[PDB]
Amino acid sequence: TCPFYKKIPGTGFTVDAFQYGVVEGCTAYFLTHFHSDHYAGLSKHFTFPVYCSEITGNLLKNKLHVQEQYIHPLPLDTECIVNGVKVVLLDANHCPGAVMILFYLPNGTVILHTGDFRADPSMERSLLADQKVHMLYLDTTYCSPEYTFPSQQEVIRFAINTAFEAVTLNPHALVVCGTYSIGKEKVFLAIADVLGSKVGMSQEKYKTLQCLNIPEINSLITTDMCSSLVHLLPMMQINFKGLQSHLKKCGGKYNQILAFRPTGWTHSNKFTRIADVIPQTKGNISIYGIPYSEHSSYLEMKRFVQWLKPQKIIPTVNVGTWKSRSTMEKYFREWKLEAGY
Ligand code: NI
Repeated sequence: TCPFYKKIPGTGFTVDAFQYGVVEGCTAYFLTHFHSDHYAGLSKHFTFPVYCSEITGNLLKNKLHVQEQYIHPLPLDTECIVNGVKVVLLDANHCPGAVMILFYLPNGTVILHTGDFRADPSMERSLLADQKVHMLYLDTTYCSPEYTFPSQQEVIRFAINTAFEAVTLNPHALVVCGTYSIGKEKVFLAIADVLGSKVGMSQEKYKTLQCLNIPEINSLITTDMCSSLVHLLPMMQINFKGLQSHLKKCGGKYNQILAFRPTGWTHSNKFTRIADVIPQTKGNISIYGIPYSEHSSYLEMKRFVQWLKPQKIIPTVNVGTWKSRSTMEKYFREWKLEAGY
């Protein structure tokens, strides 16, 4: 059964609710982004209207085989009427094709559903600026002050400089980057660009990337692993055993691996600056964990909410325990008392 925080009151709409069977009273199913916890349940046999971004719709059609007649892509930053209700999709600064959804209810209530997002001050000048929001359905993944991490630009600077130094010292070094979903493509594209290489990967991953409307992508990626010195592998293979094994396969072309694991937050964030990050090493293999996040830090979240001044907050993440829920509700009240709304 579909939980309440996936339903939009006063509509026939649900958000990211594909794993509950036919939801009683739902006339349109919205999908915020192509991540498995959110799309769980979609397939070629789905026969209800799905509303999403263009990029999400490419992935539904080519990866899950959903039939074209049930895919309804909407442009961003554009007022659209869906089953008699005005909606707008906004960029969520999450993975490719990820959106927030603004719903303008027939009774005058305005609801923002963030999906998964990384709040940014640029959002304070979107179509959000133009009216009041009553209810906020909020990605609370990192809603606690211990969760700090650097900007995406500082992390990519660290990665490019690390990779370029290593391969200039040793032209026979291979760089490997882990992946298990869409998102974080800047990691591997930036390093390949500094090295003058395409990124090599499996056919299944090349197919996924070809659905993303990234400019000039044919110039940056390839399935010919032999011609590439940046390889993508599944995140589970980024360990000493899996990397030793991969290095065998390259036929003595390479004699060293430098590998990156873009994680979210890890507790090494509480003590160490990005400048100070060191790898784990074993022999001719080094593994860097880099804190590249596509979710808001605690401070980015707080700034967005204090700017928006919603009348009510509904968390969408960490809702399964009473301790989490009580912690989140305490921070929400702090933020409201500090800002005065
Ligand atoms: Ni996500």
